[PDB]
Amino acid sequence: GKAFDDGAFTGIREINLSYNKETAIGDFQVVYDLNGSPYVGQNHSSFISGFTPVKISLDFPSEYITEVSGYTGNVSGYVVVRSLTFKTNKKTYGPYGVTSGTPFNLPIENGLIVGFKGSIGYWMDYFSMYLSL
Amino acid sequence: SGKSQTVIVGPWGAKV
Ligand SMILES: CO[C@H]1O[C@H](CO)[C@H](O)[C@H](O)[C@H]1O
Repeated sequence: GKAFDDGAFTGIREINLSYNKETAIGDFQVVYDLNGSPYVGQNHSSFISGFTPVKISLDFPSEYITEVSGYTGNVSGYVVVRSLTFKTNKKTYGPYGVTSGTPFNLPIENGLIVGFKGSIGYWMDYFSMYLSL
Repeated sequence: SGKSQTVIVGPWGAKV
């Protein structure tokens, strides 16, 4: 797949991603906060089409992500991220995609998520998060 | 060396 790396910012304003109910997660793109002003991150598109778009718009800065969780699984012989759920201090967004395979979850007790990096081919291959105070 | 750094967790999904 095609690797990407957004880098670190000062916060998160909007997350936009797409999924498919039979396969996994496709496109991924995020609007970050850069010192009090919006910042449009590059858009990480999938190599194929057919996904459903989802827009998650946080009420920044009073609302922020407090737990990220999902499922990773085997699709067409490849290991990919199959589901994704974002829970904040106000509401939960998810799950999106198939909830099947091996689950992972990252609850934050103190700190913030300020950046993302990963890789997408047909589906999102893997990803990592940037943490901070 | 002149670039700031931050902690990073993952990846989750395919290896390497
Ligand atoms: C069908 O293969 C394409 O997508 C898969 C799954 O996302 C892998 O990323 C692979 O590297 C890429 O060529």
